[PDB]
This record gives sequence, structure tokens and C-alpha cells, in this order.
Amino acid sequence: ASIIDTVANLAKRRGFVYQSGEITRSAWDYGPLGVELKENIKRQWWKSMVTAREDVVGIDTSIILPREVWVASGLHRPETAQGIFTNFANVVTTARKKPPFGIAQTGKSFPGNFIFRTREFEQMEMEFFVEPSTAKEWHQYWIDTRLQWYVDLGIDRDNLRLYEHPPEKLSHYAERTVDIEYKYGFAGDPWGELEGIANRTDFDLSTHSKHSGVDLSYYDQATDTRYVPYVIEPAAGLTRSLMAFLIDAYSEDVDKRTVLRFDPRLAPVKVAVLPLSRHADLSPKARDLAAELRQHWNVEFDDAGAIGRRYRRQDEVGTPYCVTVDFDSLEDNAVTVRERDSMAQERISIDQVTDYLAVRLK
Amino acid sequence: ASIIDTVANLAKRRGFVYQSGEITRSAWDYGPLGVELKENIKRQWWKSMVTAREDVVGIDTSIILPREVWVASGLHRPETAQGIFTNFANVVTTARKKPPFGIAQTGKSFPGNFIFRTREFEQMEMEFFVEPSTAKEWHQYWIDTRLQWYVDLGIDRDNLRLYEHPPEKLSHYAERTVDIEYKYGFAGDPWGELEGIANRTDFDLSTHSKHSGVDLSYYDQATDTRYVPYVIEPAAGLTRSLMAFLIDAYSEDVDKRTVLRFDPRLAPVKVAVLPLSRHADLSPKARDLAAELRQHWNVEFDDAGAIGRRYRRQDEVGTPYCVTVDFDSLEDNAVTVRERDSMAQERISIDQVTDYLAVRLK
Ligand SMILES: Nc1ncnc2c1ncn2[C@@H]1O[C@H](COP(=O)(O)O)[C@@H](O)[C@H]1O
Ligand SMILES: Nc1ncnc2c1ncn2[C@@H]1O[C@H](COP(=O)(O)O)[C@@H](O)[C@H]1O
Ligand SMILES: [Mg+2]
Ligand SMILES: [Mg+2]
Repeated sequence: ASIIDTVANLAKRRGFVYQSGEITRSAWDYGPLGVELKENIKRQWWKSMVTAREDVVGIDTSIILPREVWVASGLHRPETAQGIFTNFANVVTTARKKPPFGIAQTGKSFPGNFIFRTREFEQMEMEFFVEPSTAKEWHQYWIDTRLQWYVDLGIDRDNLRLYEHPPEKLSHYAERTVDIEYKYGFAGDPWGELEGIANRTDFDLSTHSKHSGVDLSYYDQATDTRYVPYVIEPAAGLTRSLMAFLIDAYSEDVDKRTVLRFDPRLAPVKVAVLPLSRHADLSPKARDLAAELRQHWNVEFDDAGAIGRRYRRQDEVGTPYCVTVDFDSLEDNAVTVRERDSMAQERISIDQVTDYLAVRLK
Repeated sequence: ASIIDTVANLAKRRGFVYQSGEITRSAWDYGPLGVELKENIKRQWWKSMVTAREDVVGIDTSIILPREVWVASGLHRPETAQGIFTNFANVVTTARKKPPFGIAQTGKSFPGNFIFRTREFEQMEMEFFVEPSTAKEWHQYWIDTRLQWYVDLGIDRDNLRLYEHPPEKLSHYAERTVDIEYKYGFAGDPWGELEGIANRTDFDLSTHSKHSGVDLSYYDQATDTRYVPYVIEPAAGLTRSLMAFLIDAYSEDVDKRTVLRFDPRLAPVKVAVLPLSRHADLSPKARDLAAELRQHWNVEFDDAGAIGRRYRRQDEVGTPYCVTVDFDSLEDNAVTVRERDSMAQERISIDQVTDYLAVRLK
């Protein structure tokens, strides 16, 4: 069985995903784990792009926009970029930004290969407006940065690549386009697109200024000049990003153990509290610690079955850490922290546990 | 001018909101500040409902669901609840949950009063399934809890109220319904709905089990019994929640100062770094500190104009704290922290600033 089918079956079994209305079929709902993973991915993207950057701001435009907007690109989005292009001047005005600077957005746009190609999906797109003569430079920068982003979130570099669009497959408005591709594992060609980084020149603002009559050019006072900025567009797939991170984290460990090697910042469940048994003495302290940890992270409490099977489930979903409360805990007031990948166990005082986990959960 | 019009004008001026495609009109895009505020509200709701609760899990269902789903409630959502009702059993299975327990979701569903009534909006809904004989109890609980939630995020209690639906205005499937209403400030009746907490009995699961043929009843082993759980539905408006928080935070301060008294956890911009002047010596250290803070929170750097006007803008948008870097900072290596509401200023060492802010930013 292909890796893709295996990962999809695992996702369905552990509630990462459910067939949308099990009772299109390419429409998928995200179960608890799936929702948490998707949100973690979105938050990391937003933090790397918006909150961490002085030159990039955020925006959230309506799915249903005026019909003339898409005539330019009582009847009434296939992408999230046109809202950004239309609110360019509004952002320049309120946020007090000048090129080079970015406007970032995430949102839903409207088959097979599991969730690779779905009718309803979510995109994470940024429009970086720059003075034309720097576009190329900036383009490379982003091409690099975006790529490393995935690596920085745990994707094996060897499963990522850059595909340069040849002049024939380049759009008339696109001067250069470099797509990040991931080795999903499809039949035939196993590589697929994940995020497209395009140099759209000044086509978008020019077109919207012509069709709207509003001058969307920027005026640089430093030089007393006026120009239509060039646009660098990193457009990443949220559904495809989740698919890629999930696929890459999958691993089978002589003994065999299934484990999702999620980067901590992306795991749906950060910590699992596991009383050695259902004993009346262990469970209360365990639930107390679990409540303390829920004050910070999404936690799971499981007192069911042997400790080994519970460890197996928590690794199967990629939980970074497990906290075991044994009978010695009732005496020394310490718990056993088990790190997912290495399975290394270390006994630490309960009143420090949180900090011990914080540093490690990034 | 009504408070509502004033707040809307302020929102448009400072980039909380833009008229969707300025170039329906009741469709609104969220500018940078607006996006950050909306996301903060969503995150607090999710933390209070999902991550902090052992008995509540999350889910994210597709906007476009099978047509029979809405026949029960190639042509193809007005609410986000039907996905939850359809995935009840899937969640019981993957998450290993038993009544009483909740399934929470947030998502877009599809005029005037600014953003109070918009065609495309976002809801935050939770379905709490419980053994029937406890519904009433639980209902009250949630009715209380939800209410306090708003108060805990800074809304003056006196602008919130509970409206009991009389038997005539109760739906056939609803046994009791208590709507939280906020004093928005409309013409005529200034109160409007904000979140509805309904007791839907076992209508939803019964209807979906009849129309789908799949038995969605729960089996309690502790008693060896089988029953259709009763549903408690807190359904809050994300657009209306933002409108309410924004309206309530607005204040005019003898001298007059406009200020948004946002709870820290909801302010779009948590901190503003303000060099006393554009001097070449102050700006570098200021940008260094600003980068350090962007590692944690959304920050704004403003070296434009007099320090007073910059303080005025940062209060006008509700920024909790301002960090001023003066020439003495170059000597003592300390900065002046100005707390929004009180305007109290305290000089603190730079290498501690972050912690000083952390404790206060909750
Ligand atoms: N049908 C789809 N399902 C899931 N993700 C998609 C789909 N179409 C596009 N994407 C993602 O959205 C990104 C930007 O789309 P585009 O602007 O059309 O290149 C792509 O690089 C994909 O990661
Ligand atoms: N047209 C709308 N615009 C903005 N928010 C809405 C709209 N309709 C409903 N809501 C919010 O969604 C919540 C749940 O909707 P409902 O399930 O229809 O009662 C309401 O309590 C409102 O806060
Ligand atoms: Mg920023
Ligand atoms: Mg939870």
C-alpha cells in the first residue's frame, strides 16, 4: 500500500479527518486532532510572516467579493489575493507602510488524492509590494525563506524541491515562478506542488487601477517619484501543508512502532497525562496536573489500558511528551516525563513539570 | 451621532475594517487591527471552551455539506452545527468521549447596522451532549459560564443581559432558550443578540439518525442503557462578538482622550515601541527591542511625529503598553513603559522589559 493510503487510513482512524458527512467524498472534515494540527500550522505561518515581521501586515477579506473584481482577474473566491490587491491603498494608509512591505491573509477558497485536491480548501497567501528594480532580489529571498520555513517545522529537506517554471509555462503577467514541491508519494510522479512563489510584476495593481479607476500606484517621497510596485506572491496550501507535514512526520521504527515525528509546535496534543493505573489515589493528582497543563497547552488524559498501549497511541498521533504518575509519585511528588521519539524517560518534580515542558514545547 | 456610527468611523479610520471592495456594502473586510482582534477573540473562545476543558473537543467541518443534511435541518451552510451533529459518533469513537461532553467549532456561515447583520459571517458554536435528566442543570451552567466569559474579557457587566425566550417564541424542538444580549446602541431598541444558549433536547440526533439511518444514540456501560443525548448549544457571533468588545472598550476621557479599553488578551497591538525622536542613536536600539518583542507579540514601531500624538494613536487603537526609548536609555539601558488606561509611566531595565510585559499581557 502506498504511503499516502496508509497515512490517510491512520488519519481517519485517530480522528485527524472524517469524510465530510460520512452519512463529493473529496470533501473532508477535520477531527479534533486535525483541527488542532491545522490551527498550529496556520499560527506558525502567521507568526513567521506577520507578527515577526515589521514590513508585513495582515488582512481578512470576504469570500464573496464584487463581480467586477473577478472580471478583472445579482450573481456572485477562487483565490484570496484580489482582496489584498483591492485593499493595497487602504493598508498603505492605515498601517503607514511603504514598499518593500507585505500584506498577508489566510482564508477559504473554492478531485481525489485524499485532501491534495479538494473543492473547498484554505490558502495562506502574502503579497509583497516592492519597488520594481528590487523584485528579483526580493523574489529569491522569499523563495529561500518560504522553503526553509518548512524545514524549520520538521520537514526533511530531501523531500522538498524547487521547480522553476520555464518561459512557456509562465503566465503573461509572471516574469519568474518557482514552486516548492513535496514528495507526497503519488502514483507515477510522486512530487506535488505545495507553495507557489511568483513574480507578478506590476500586473495586478495596474489591472485593478484600470478596472476600478483608482490609482493604486505608490509615491515615494524620498525620491519624489511615483510607480506601480511589483508584487512577490508566496501562496501556500493549508490543506496541502497539513498533508505534507503529516506525511513527512510518519515513521515506522527489532520492533516496529508507528510514530508521527511532529515538530512540537505542530503536534495536536502537546502532552498526555497517564496514571499508571486507574487507581483511586493516582487519578486525582493526575487530573490536577492535567488541569494545570490545560492552562497552557492542549492535553489528553488517558487512564485506559496498559501504560504501554497508551504510550503507543500517544506516539501514533505524535504527542511530544507523556507524563506518567505512578505510586512513587504519591511519595516523592515527581512524575516521569517520556519524550516521544527517543522514548527517554526522566523523573522530574511536579511543581517544575510545566517549565520543563515549556522550554521543550517551543 | 450614535455611539455605533462613531465606533464604525473610528474602525474605518484606523484600519480595523474596510468596506469590502471599496472600489453589498454590508460586506466588510478586516484590516490589520481588525484581523488581529478577531483572531484574539477566536483564540480566547477556543481556549476557554476546548483546550481548557477535558470534556470538550474541537472539529472543523466543510462549509458545503451534503444536501440531505440541510433537508433534515448537483446543487449544494447557514450554521456550523449540522457538521457537529453528523460527526457525533466519529468523535465519540476517536476522542473516546462520553456524555456529558462537548464538540466545539468555529467557521464561516452564509443587511446593515454596520457588521451586526452581514451576509457572510463567522460563528463559534459548541454542542454539549448530556444524559437527558441533567440537561436543565447543564443548561444553567453554560448560560452562566458563557455570560461570565464576556465579562472576563473586559465587557462591563451592565451592558449585558439575559433574555428568556417565552414559550411562544420557543421552537418546537427547543425546551428553553436564553439569549445573551449586549447594549450595542441601536436606534429604538439599543439591545441586540450576541450569543444564544439553547436546550435542543434530543431533536438533532434523532432527526439525523432518522434521515441517515445511522443510530447516533449513546450507550452507557456504567448503567447498561441506551439513550439519545440532549444537546446544549452555545452559539456565539464572532462578528457580533468583535462588534460588542469594540463598542464596550470605547471611551472618551479637563481634557478629552479617545481610548479603547481592550482587555490585553484582545488588543490587536500588544506593545508599541516609540523612540523619543527619529535620532540616529535611538532608532537602532528601538528596532532591536521591537524585534525581540515581535518574537512573542504583535508590535508596532512608530518614530513619526511628537511622542504625544503617537501615544494618542496607540491609545486610540487600545494598545496596552508603550515602550519609550529616550536618550537616558542610551546611558542607563532602561526604557519607559506607559500603561494605556492610567497613562502611568515606569522606567524598567530593557533586559527585563519582556517579562515585565508578559505578566501584564496575560
Ligand atoms: N484544490 C486544492 N486543494 C488543496 N490545496 C490547494 C488546491 N488548489 C491549490 N491549493 C494550494 O493553494 C496554493 C496556491 O494556489 P494557486 O494560487 O492556485 O497556486 C497551492 O500552492 C496549493 O498548495
Ligand atoms: N447576519 C449575521 N451577522 C453577524 N452575526 C450573526 C448573524 N446572524 C447570526 N449571527 C451570530 O451568530 C449567533 C448564532 O446564530 P443562530 O444560530 O442563528 O442563533 C448569533 O447569536 C449571532 O451572534
Ligand atoms: Mg507585524
Ligand atoms: Mg480539550
